Amino acid sequence: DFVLDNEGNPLENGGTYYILSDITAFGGIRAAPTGNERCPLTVVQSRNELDKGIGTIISSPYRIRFIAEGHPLSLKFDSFAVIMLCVGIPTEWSVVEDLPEGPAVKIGENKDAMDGWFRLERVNNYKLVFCPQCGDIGISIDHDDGTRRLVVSKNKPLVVQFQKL
Repeated sequence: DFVLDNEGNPLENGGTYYILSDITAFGGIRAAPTGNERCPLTVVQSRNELDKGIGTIISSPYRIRFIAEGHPLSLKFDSFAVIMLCVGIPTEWSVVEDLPEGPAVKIGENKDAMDGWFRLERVNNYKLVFCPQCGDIGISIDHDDGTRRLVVSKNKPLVVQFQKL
């Protein structure tokens, strides 16, 4: 069926949505710098329930108007604040292979980036899944920095909702 936002309307191919958390405790998805990263290249889930995160442009290569489950997808952050040094980086979501935390979701320029598509499946909650050329996108917490990183994990998938911008 069609993926629906929290107002009961079908997701529009190319529209901008906030990816909110099922849990009333967490906020939306956004970017942050982790490790040796100077630019916010790591896709993370906000710890602040009042934080909606960055608007995400959701599109499918298919010539359809409304996004449906199983449709191959591309996720791209809308514009957000970055230091001058990071101006111009790609904001498309990518899954990067070789990494301690497992394949991780990152933005910016990546060589070790896997080829594939994201897909949505009903769980109005859904879970993100990645299919290389499919793993549930879940959360991996770094207890030192408290950061909640988006990684593909056979563990409990991250359950989300969409709010049209």
